[PDB]
Amino acid sequence: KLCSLDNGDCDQFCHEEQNSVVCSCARGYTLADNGKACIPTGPYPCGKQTLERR
Amino acid sequence: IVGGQECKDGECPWQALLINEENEGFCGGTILSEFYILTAAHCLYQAKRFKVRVGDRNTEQEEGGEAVHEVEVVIKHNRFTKETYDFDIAVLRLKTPITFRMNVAPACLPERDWAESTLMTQKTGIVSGFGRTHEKGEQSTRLKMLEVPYVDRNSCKLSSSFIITQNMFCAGYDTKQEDACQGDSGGPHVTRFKDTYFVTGIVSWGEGCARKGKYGIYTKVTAFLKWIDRSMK
Ligand SMILES: C[N+](C)(C)CCCN1C(=O)[C@@H]2[C@H](C1=O)[C@H](c1coc(-c3ccc(Cl)s3)n1)N1CCC[C@@H]21
Ligand code: NA
Ligand code: NA
Repeated sequence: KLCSLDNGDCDQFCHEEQNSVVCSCARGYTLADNGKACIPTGPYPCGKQTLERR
Repeated sequence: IVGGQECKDGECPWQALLINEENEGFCGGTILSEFYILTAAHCLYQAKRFKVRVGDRNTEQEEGGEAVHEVEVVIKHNRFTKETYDFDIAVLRLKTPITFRMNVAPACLPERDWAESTLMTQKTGIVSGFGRTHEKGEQSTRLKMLEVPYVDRNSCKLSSSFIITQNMFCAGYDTKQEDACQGDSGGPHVTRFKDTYFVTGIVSWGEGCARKGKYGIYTKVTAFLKWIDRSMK
């Protein structure tokens, strides 16, 4: 499985291993249990537009 | 910004404005964290002293959410050269931390190899700022943004009267009248990936603005991701 097809299903960073892909996330996010999604740890995570007025 | 559009509320929250000995904006920056701003080293010579404003969208209105921060430390790249603008990058540490809020949030720093394979290979990035709205014009009082195509390096070099080093990349249009411009200098070039915006460039230089056969020239942030990390400790 490959990072060149749908970014390995990763929300953010994808890197290839011998047979598999490994996903990871920027600081301020935690990789979800499914190994693909990046979950923000706070209300103003990096790289997100501030569209929900808190 | 020549062409493009006004940034909508909340849509450019990583934009910073460097303000000179007048509270006049003269360059941009990008918010990286509560304490650090990314900018162009060449901006550091354009005002003897300056401060950083965040949260501003309209420089003629006191909205209420804007804040000004003093600079504690300037970390200029030690290979910056005014002659070519090679290594056109600096990080500023602020004396007091930014409080993230509406219109105030950091842009993400990507991992390098993935940035090269996945961000720099996108069709476009986004540039923003308060710079001139045409080459011989005046600065915008409103924050603007612009989608700019990535331009391949060979085309970039052929178009330019000056050296394009591997610490630079072209973006924009051959003849369409849209570009960054003076005063956007130092501000963000970001690339979107699944609704997350990653820092990919710093507005660096151009031969005029929006000229036919010329592109905007940006500092290639992928070359400096390790340097940025070190500069931020
Ligand atoms: C060959 N090299 C020395 C790098 C050219 C530098 C040219 N240049 C300046 O001297 C600076 C800066 C610039 O790009 C700035 C300028 C003009 O156009 C722009 C930009 C156009 C498109 C961009 Cl991306 S940045 N910056 N000039 C107007 C005010 C200060 C002076
Ligand atoms: Na304002
Ligand atoms: Na052009």
